[PDB]
Amino acid sequence: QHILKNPLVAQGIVDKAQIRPSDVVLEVGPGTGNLTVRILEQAKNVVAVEMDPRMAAELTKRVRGTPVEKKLEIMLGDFMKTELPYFDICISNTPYQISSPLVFKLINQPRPPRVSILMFQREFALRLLARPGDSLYCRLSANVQMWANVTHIMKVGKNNFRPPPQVESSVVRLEIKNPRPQVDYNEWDGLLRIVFVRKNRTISAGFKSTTVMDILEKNYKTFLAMNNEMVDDTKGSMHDVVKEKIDTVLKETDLGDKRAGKCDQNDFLRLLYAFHQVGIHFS
Amino acid sequence: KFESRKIMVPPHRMTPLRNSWTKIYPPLVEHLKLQVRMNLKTKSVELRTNPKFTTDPGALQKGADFIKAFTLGFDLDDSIALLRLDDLYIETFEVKDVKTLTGDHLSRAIGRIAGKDGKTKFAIENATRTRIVLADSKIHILGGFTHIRMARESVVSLILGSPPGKVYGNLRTVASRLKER
Amino acid sequence: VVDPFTRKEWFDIKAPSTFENRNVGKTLVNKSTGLKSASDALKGRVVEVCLADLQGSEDHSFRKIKLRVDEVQGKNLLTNFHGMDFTTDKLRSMVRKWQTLIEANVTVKTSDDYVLRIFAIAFTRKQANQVKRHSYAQSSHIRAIRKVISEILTKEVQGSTLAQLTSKLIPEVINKEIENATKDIFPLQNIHVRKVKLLKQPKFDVGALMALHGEG
Amino acid sequence: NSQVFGVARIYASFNDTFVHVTDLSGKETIARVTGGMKVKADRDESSPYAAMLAAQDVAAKCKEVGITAVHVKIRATGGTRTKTPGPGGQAALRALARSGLRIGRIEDVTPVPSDSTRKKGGRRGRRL
RNA sequence: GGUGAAAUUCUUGGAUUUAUUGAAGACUAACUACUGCGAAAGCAUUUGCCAAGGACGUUUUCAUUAAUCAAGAACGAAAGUUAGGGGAUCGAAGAUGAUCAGAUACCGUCGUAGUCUUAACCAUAAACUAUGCCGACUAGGGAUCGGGUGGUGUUUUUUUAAUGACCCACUCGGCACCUUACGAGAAAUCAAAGUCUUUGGGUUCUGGGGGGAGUAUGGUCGCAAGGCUGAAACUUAAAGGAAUUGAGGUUUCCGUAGGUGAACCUGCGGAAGGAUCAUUA
Repeated sequence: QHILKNPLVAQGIVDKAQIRPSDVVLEVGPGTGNLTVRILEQAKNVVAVEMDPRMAAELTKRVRGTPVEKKLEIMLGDFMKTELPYFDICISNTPYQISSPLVFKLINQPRPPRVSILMFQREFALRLLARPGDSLYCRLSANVQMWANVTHIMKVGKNNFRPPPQVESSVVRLEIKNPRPQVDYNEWDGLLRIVFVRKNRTISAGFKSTTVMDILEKNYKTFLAMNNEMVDDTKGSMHDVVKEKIDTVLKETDLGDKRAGKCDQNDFLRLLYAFHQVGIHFS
Repeated sequence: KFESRKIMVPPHRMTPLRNSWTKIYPPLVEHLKLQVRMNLKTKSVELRTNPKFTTDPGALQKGADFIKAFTLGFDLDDSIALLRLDDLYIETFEVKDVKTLTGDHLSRAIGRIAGKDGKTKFAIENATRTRIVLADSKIHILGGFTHIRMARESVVSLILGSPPGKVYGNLRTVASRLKER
Repeated sequence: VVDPFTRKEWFDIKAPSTFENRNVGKTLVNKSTGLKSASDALKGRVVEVCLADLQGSEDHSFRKIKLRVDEVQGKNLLTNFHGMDFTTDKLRSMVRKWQTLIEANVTVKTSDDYVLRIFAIAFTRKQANQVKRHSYAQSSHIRAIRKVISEILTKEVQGSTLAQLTSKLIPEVINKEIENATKDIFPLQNIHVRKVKLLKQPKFDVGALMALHGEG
Repeated sequence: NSQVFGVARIYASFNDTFVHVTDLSGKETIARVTGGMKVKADRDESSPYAAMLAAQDVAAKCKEVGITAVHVKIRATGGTRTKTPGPGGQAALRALARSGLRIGRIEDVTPVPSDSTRKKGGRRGRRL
């Protein structure tokens, strides 16, 4: 439990949220309340979700007598299990343990929000803001570059919190792409998992393990199952034949010597299409 | 219905055994009534019972466990306490069966187990009511089942590399928790 | 609800004529009902028994004999030799510090088609006037001792069948032969043939079994 | 001299204790009761009390089936583990002695390796 | 099964256990020592083959051919990279169990790469004796490894003759050990860390407060990972260090690889800069 005690960076967080007076705000993790009241002042409706009933009671006690009392809604329960209402923008000051999944929760939401101001860890913010070719470009970086757009805003020091933690915090701004890309999500996630199981090997060496070949063989059996074609002869299992098929794919993508951490977006998209025309799928 | 138990003794335990021999064969025949032989040709001890003695096979088993505890290197009074009670058991394990330490690491681990003048080991002797004897690399713990379990937990946690201050605090905690129940 | 223990019967397992105590013990088999005979189920068992129970005297208490099972008739099932092993505590008593452990093994087919492997062990000692604590052996002595042990073992087992082999293994004259052969190379206390085992077998040969068995 | 012989395996692991009486061979087993089927707490199946109870029950079963003499062999879980029987096996042996059953040829048969494959823990040991 | 207490998991198509047999790959327990070998990393089943090496012994040869070493080169733990191989165990990543103030007693099952090998790379470790190499001198003792010398000393020959083993004495070359100060040091301590304010045997490499930082730029090598070289601006003067005596978690690290709650966790290998009691000799 940490409390943002700095009364100076909070105004910058407020003004960098880009709130017009006709927005709906999902203000997740209100904290003490140094940030929520200005959002009530400059937005027509704010819906905040709180896990502590005592702190929600304190927050709804703080708004008594204030003219923005009737524009605040308070939801209870865990964030990853409730159904969110309609909201235009998002502001997150959550504990860091829910950092990794919930950004994908901002991805999979129907009618996704326009802008979100997120307070994350320094390592997590550097991993999200990681260009290809650097030392921090990972699967999460490629996923957030696919389904969103990220921009760091300012640094947050250690001595700006009560108590001052060991790590440094960061403020990032995320926008969901409107419209979203028409690539299929779980195939992309499986492809990135396979190619980013090791950041520094080549793609051809990354397609030599037993489990990846077995799951691709199962996917090929499933594809031939709903496409209704009989499996031809093979020396052992048929995936060995698919091995040369995979080999043939690595003769036009030219990615058998390139590496996952040093490849940009277009090479991954071309490689995914390369499995797409040869009837190889990940999910 | 004579029953015989053959117990083999290491040669390096032979010389203390004789120095305690006159201490051990009279009690074995005055409160236990089992006939004893020391066969130096095969370097062993024969424990035999006959129905002319006390009708008690558990007496023979207790004598066998007593001399098995003695031949591992335990003290005489601890083996006598094993004879008098029915609860005392002997855990036996090694340093390498917990975590592989080789070379000077094994020597440092044994020195951590013993400590200065053995006193850290003696601390366990004051905190678990057990009896720990150290071989060259094997260790043996004698006592009650929960007592040897907690002594094993302490000595295993100390083997891995934990400082003696942490196990001192753990021994104080378990001495406070065990004396009240 | 079934209680198969009342269904099962007992059988008496016996030892060959080489050992003095040719009665081993008792086992239990199910009934020879339909589609499952009792004779075929008694062709793969291997019993084990200490040699002191087969010879009476306690000087062979550290050896144990594994016996096969060969032919059952008239509530009596007759066996054959399958192997000899040492008890583990005997090895833990024999192997002590400040001495050299010499081990040898030889695979030999006998006069009949009994392919066997033989394991022999030896240790070093001090000859009663030695102030030196350890008395190890140089590797040249160890290699020569291993060569002599191997040639002695293959000479002993190559020119004979298993019957006289085990009737020589009972009084352990091979240890005396090895000690006398290697007495001019190093002292070498405590020689034992620690393990023998069958590896390859000929056909059933009921005539040899009836020659070996058929007593009582 | 009408003595019927069998053998008895005492498998004393960390969290269980198996008693297993058979004939001279390992074929055609007679009785096998563990510490888990004599107590219901999920914690005292490794306790010597449950081992002694199981040994008493298997001794009654062995007495009623007919075998009146056992050659007992004791072992731990062996392999790359402790390779020495714990208190459960000793308690089971003492309870078999309490049964009055004939016992001979004390021998341990724990599987010792000749520096076999790696054990669990991964260079830091089991944080026990 | 498992753990402090659970759960996932397999199981009346028989789990676990017992008995016989087989296959696979990995590793060489006990013997194992303040023992041995190698330039270091490192090296442990048997036997055979090939080449190599130290020490000893020599009334053998040549007669300075030598020592240290910029350039340049060979080898170089583990991890890591590109292909081929089989892939048992263990097992980063991952999939899943419950998170119970207390996890003190932060785990479970399956398991990819890897672990093993062939052909190419890389060139780093607490790669440590934290002690360059060659040469000489200086103090007492007991063990021990290899060679050599002497013993009308011992034992096994089946005749007490060679040898082998043991004992005693000496000697050369090693691995170390115990005490002490002729001395040295700031001290812990040191037979060198001595032969030094009374200072010189030869030679190579390095250092000249701590962050910033082995970071930035440039060069070179490497498929990459990264290796070699290598700053400055700004900042501290109650600043950095070496040895000794007067709410939770708590072994400290190094090379390497991967992943994120709370700058942590885990896999391989290495170090102590960590506290040896009891028995025997």
